[PDB]
Amino acid sequence: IKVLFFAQVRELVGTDATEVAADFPTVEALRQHMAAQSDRWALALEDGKLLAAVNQTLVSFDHPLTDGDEVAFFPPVTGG
Amino acid sequence: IKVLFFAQVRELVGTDATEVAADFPTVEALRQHMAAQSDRWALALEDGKLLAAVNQTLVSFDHPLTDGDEVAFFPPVTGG
Amino acid sequence: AELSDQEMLRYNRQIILRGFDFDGQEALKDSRVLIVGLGGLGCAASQYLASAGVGNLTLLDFDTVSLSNLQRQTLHSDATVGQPKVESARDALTRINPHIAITPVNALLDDAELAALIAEHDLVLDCTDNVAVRNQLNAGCFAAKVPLVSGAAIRMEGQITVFTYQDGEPCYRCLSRLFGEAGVMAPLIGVIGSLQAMEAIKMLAGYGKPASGKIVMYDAMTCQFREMKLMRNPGCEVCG
Amino acid sequence: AELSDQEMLRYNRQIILRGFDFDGQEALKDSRVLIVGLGGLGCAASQYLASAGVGNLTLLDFDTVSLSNLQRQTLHSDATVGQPKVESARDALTRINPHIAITPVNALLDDAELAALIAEHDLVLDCTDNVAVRNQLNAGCFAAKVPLVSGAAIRMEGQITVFTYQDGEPCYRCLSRLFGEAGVMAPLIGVIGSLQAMEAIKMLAGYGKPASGKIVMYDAMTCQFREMKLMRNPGCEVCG
Ligand SMILES: *O=P([O])([O])O[C][C]1O[C](N2[C]=NC3=C2N=[C]N=C3[N])[C]([O])[C]1[O]
Ligand SMILES: *O=P([O])([O])O[C][C]1O[C](N2[C]=NC3=C2N=[C]N=C3[N])[C]([O])[C]1[O]
Ligand SMILES: [Zn+2]
Ligand SMILES: [Zn+2]
Repeated sequence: IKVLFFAQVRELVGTDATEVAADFPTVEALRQHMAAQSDRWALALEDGKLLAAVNQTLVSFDHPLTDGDEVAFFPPVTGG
Repeated sequence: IKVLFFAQVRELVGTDATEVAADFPTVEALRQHMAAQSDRWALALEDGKLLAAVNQTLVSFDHPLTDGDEVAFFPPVTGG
Repeated sequence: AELSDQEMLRYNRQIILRGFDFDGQEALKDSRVLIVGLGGLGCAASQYLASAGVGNLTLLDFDTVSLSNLQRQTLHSDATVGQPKVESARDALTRINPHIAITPVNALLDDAELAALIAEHDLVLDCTDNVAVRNQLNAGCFAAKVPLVSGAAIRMEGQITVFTYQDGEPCYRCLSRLFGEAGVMAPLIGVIGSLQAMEAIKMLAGYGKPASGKIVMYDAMTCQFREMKLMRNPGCEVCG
Repeated sequence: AELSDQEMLRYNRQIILRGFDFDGQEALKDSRVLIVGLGGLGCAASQYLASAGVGNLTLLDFDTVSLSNLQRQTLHSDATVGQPKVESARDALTRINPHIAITPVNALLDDAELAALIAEHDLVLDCTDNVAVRNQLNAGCFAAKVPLVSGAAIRMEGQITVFTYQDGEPCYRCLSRLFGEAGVMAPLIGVIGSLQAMEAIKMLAGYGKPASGKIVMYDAMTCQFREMKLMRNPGCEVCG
């Protein structure tokens, strides 16, 4: 599973991507997992302050994943 | 062969892409071919007024191609 | 619309673009665009909507110019600190293009007021900085079917979406439902604001293809651009 | 560099960005950037280099402001028609940020002159409209190892590359060797010019990753962005 991290997510967790194993069902399962790795991780992937796309399409924290699934975590932005 | 066309090339030839067959050796062989299809084509893919990338990397009109090769034709731009 | 001779000269570089022509220029001249937020995004976008010849701009913001804004809101200046952003912007905008009509509205509007106001324009640019007003704008735009060109920027991240509110197209809540001071680098606003201006012009003139059904995300830190497709959420409160 | 109190306030939104901070702001304040071409790209880029706090800008252009420029060169105005673009730009730029030093050079320089001038800056923005000067700039930048932030725009197509001139990195001729009035949509210049400002700031402050080794191509017609990798050409006349 290509999970990619963009913008502030990337900057916070220090990696643009981590080829992981396909052991995750969904997106809200992944997020949880990855958030537990560290406070840096938790802040970066903090629920509410995050957006997720599965395979180039944006999804809710319930879409599911599979080997060959690219998952991208990145911040929403409401400033301007 | 995904040959993609961008910006003015696309606008001139009326297609963003044409899945073609892998019957082309290179890039300057393709260009020639495709240019001969019509004046619209010739102008769009006019040598000198064109840039080519093979597989997301920019190449001279001599790089070669193969099935699974994506080729992108698009204009250089020197205005500003 | 008809263009004067002086206008045709001013707008020559657009007029000679292929599928744009006089008609496209005329279309801009006849448009009424509502720009909500004359902060960073608004300044960046309005400047080109103005220069480009969009004939009628309504500028809506409740806030005044502060010194901190001057790092990125380039229509404003030290001399306009304390003035309502819509006024400082209008003055700058009228100098960028004295052929256009500019209507500043220094207020914080309610939904009833936005409904009227949104309906009175051809297109709305959302250049605000908070999801409450963004949702309000989306609600009014959806209701009236007035396209919304939505831009956002913070830090080193920008995003743009065009909502045209067609059948089957997601709305902004489709997006905002997916989520619940910070700095902002100056040029970021330029990129996203100019993209807003571009998509706006494209919509107003029916030129090219709008960035609807996707979020265009610009990661300035790495200079990358990702386009994630946006799907309609079945139970979107607004468009569901 | 040290920032005054008024500067720290003005630049607060950049100063509070994570790896930017006072040091990054100070870095901008201490930079000397040469912007070549105060046309569309130059106006769009300089405005944010200025607002952002790049302390010293040298503006180089030989041309005067014309009415047609006003469709997109928003620093200029009807009142400055006939003036040297560098002067109209300087006047506008000083109002965007009165803390910066701006040096207008209304001339068409030769290679000997560009060599001196390029060497005297930390970074050059190429905002010109012809490959001759672009190659000249690339030549001088390569020689002196002064990073070049190269932008181009015509029609509905824009492009950006950063040349940092490291070992193994392609130069601009690596690109221009691959090839041998037209309109231009106003906001296009905004997008690319702002991207130039962004990459420039990033380089000057060592912030994030520059767009070197690639052409970032923006297709405004479809709002798509493609990044094609640029490789060094073995026999590039300049860097070969
Ligand atoms: O992001 P910036 O802070 O640079 O600009 C946002 C701009 O939007 C304004 N704004 C927020 N909410 C608004 C509004 N304007 C008009 N109505 C509402 N509800 C804010 O004052 C800014 O200048
Ligand atoms: O693309 P625009 O026409 O909007 O702007 C380009 C700008 O570049 C200037 N230019 C071209 N060649 C130059 C130069 N400036 C300085 N030296 C040289 N050799 C042109 O006058 C424009 O304003
Ligand atoms: Zn919806
Ligand atoms: Zn080279």
